[PDB]
Amino acid sequence: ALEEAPWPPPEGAFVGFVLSRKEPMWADLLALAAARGGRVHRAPEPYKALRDLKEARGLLAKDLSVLALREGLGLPPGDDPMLLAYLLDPSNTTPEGVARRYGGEWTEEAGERAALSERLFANLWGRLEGEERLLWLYREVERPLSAVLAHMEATGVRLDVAYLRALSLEVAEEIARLEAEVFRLAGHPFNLNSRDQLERVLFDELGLPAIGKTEKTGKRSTSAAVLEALREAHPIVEKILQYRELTKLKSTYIDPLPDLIHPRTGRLHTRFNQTATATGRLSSSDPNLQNIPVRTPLGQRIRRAFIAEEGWLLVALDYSQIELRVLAHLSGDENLIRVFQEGRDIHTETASWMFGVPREAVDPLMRRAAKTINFGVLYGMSAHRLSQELAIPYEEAQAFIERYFQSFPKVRAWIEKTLEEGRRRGYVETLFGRRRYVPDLEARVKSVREAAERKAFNMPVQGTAADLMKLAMVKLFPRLEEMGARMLLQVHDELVLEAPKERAEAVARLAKEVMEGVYPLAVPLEVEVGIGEDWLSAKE
DNA sequence: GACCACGGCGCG
DNA sequence: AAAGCGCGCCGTGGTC
Ligand SMILES: Nc1ccn([C@H]2C[C@H](O)[C@@H](COP(=O)(O)OP(=O)(O)OP(=O)(O)O)O2)c(=O)n1
Ligand SMILES: [Mg+2]
Ligand SMILES: [Mg+2]
Ligand SMILES: [Mg+2]
Repeated sequence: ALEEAPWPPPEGAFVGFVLSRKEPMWADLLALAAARGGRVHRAPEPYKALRDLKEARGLLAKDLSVLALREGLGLPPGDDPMLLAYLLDPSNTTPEGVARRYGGEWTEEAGERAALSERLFANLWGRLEGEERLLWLYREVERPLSAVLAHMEATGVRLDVAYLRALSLEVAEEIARLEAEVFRLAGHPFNLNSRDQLERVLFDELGLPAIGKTEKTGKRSTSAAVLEALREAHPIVEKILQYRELTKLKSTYIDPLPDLIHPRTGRLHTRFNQTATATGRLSSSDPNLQNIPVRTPLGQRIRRAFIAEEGWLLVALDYSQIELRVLAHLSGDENLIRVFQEGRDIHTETASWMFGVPREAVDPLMRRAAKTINFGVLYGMSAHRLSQELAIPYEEAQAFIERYFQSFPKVRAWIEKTLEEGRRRGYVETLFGRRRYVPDLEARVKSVREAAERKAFNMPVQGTAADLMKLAMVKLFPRLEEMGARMLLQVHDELVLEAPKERAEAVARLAKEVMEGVYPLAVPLEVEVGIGEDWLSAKE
């Protein structure tokens, strides 16, 4: 019911837009509208009308900004009601839900989206009047970060497509050998990808023991953890786990990624979703480039396909022991602080215990394993689970958990203060005041309450680490531009950059310093930096 | 074609 | 699977 006005809109109007599909790098811009001052302006031809905007201001601003960047236009994102709602409550993840919560409807019409953006901005900006810590997060982190993310998304990353095509052919041959061996040991063929058929074979036909059951339907589970258990109670299991590895990698990375190269960039473009997680982390999708393989030799082969443009180098920067350092700061544990002031490495230390070798003997595959144990235990893994992953007696696992925490005695104190203030206020918060609402801290079913507790005390540590990385991205991005380097990926506590070969060294030193200095804590932040033609060689 | 739930699993 | 947390994507199996 807004007065139809002629295009263009006045400066500072709210934009609405419709995409043929959710990925801005692939979408056709179907319709473009703007709203301000009781007027809605609808664009005659959406692509041309992009040239008239000075900024993208409205719901999903970053997506329109990426599509503008793809078309050679600098149209930075500004205000986005989604960002306001997400700071108020990170359960606010989609326009559909935000619109109904704060007074409107997310439709499929640009003009209605424009009007909705204007109202939703007014209401939410008012709900934020007075929330000085959240306002600071919005102005100094989330709103400027969206500009960085738009540039990352539009830049993309070079992928060695030919290499991966070749790899698909080798991997397929190994899958068919493993499959043939599985069928032989079972005495007939069947779909190894059907967990239902595999369950029957393993537990009915071959009589193997069934260790555990699935959550929703109570089937006998065929998970890696259950199969690792009985990995000698039959050799078929050995093969199935290998088949699972290869097919996971082929179907998720090797085959799909080469078909996602963009015609106009020649590169691979992810999306960095800014209002997607309960803790303040980013997520990555279409495709997810935050879960590229790294653990196994085949995974590393896949990771080697992510390469630098000709004449450039990749620079990979990864915070050291990051959530332990954050925990040191948040809890104030004297022993934990000392650890890092002394340059100790808890992942290496735990790996030493796990595999029984001196710390100078811990290799990379060993240290990485220690990480799940270290964060497993910190965030509340059960002795039974630990016992089974480490392959030690139950009593040895309880003992490790007890020693872990008694090493750093103020941590349990910090957990209980976090939970207690979380029961009273209904949310928990990061160092910078980012909040997560956690009801159920007072639930009357113990299992439900204890799950809420593990959610609640993880969020301040994981979310503070997320705040620190976002703030560093915001500080680092202008310096990279001035140096002619590019930011490509964020993987929670890691940045991957692309830099001209002749500046790569200065870029690495500079990026390390900004990341280490982003916000001084009671413990040094240390960053490991590597340079290489490919993502794997850049982390060594 | 489009959904979706589930078990499962890659990374942080 | 189990008292780690946070994600997104796969294939299967099922429905419309
Ligand atoms: N299994 C894991 C792995 C990671 N993380 C969290 C805590 C880590 O600190 C953070 C970053 O992951 P990294 O793999 O980079 O681990 P670290 O930063 O702690 O160790 P490293 O010194 O190897 O970088 O993500 C987690 O909760 N559980
Ligand atoms: Mg790290
Ligand atoms: Mg990392
Ligand atoms: Mg699921």
